[PDB]
Amino acid sequence: PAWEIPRESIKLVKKLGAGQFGEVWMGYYNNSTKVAVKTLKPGTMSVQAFLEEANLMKTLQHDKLVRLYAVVTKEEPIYIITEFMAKGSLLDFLKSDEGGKVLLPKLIDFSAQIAEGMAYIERKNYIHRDLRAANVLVSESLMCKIADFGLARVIREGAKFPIKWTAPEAINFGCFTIKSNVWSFGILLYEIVTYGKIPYPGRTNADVMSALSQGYRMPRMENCPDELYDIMKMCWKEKAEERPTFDYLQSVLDDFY
Ligand SMILES: Nc1ncnc2c1ncn2[C@@H]1O[C@H](COP(=O)(O)OP(=O)(O)NP(=O)(O)O)[C@@H](O)[C@H]1O
Repeated sequence: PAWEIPRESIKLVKKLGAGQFGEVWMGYYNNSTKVAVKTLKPGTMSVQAFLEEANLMKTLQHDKLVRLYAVVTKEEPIYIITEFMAKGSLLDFLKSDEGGKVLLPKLIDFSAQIAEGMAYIERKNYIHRDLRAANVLVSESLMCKIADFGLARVIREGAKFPIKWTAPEAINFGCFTIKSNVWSFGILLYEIVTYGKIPYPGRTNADVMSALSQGYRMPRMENCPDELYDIMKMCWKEKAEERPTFDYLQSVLDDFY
């Protein structure tokens, strides 16, 4: 398309992450613009499967969603070039010394920002399926954007749904809808309020999907206001239909203060 750029017009500077499917690098699109470069380790994923994430992003363009800038697909090492987010994932940020110092007001902000990005995704008739703090990125101005549309569909090779973030009807019946993303959002609120703690501490994945089939919900966590817990408990309603829309969450969270 007009998304292709020559390999020469990007310089990779610092390595950010590893993984089985390739690497992520900080870089520059012809010197001028700071970018993130996702690298495919040839042989691992299919090239078509690796680019499905990019193909998806071509359609998904909103401020609270990491934007795609371009791709390099003509030559063996395939690149996905996206907007650089200075503070990394929300998970890592929340756990850093700096993030440990961010008070509850700005946590509700982060949370409301993601609800905004998700409200676009549901308005666009899409599902994300992989919504969690590790898949949300933070800019220098402390803006949150949704990332990682590897599992996002218009309503898989590699690819593992996040069991501990996935709605019970999605696990047990394979029923992924925007309402299952609302479930995931509730867990993402848990991650925010606890500064990046793992869901269901000390519970294996199997324990969790068994516990959920018995109506387990995480009890009110320390340093979480009734009102914020009621938002979580709203996302964790058994019947998917009875869970609120993202447009509602963005409203209720935004006026939280
Ligand atoms: N746009 C970006 N700006 C800055 N850092 C990023 C960006 N995208 C990814 N990273 C970092 O690179 C790492 C991997 O990113 P991610 O998009 O999760 O790749 P992945 O292979 O899909 N998932 P994982 O294997 O769990 O890291 C994370 O630790 C992020 O901190």
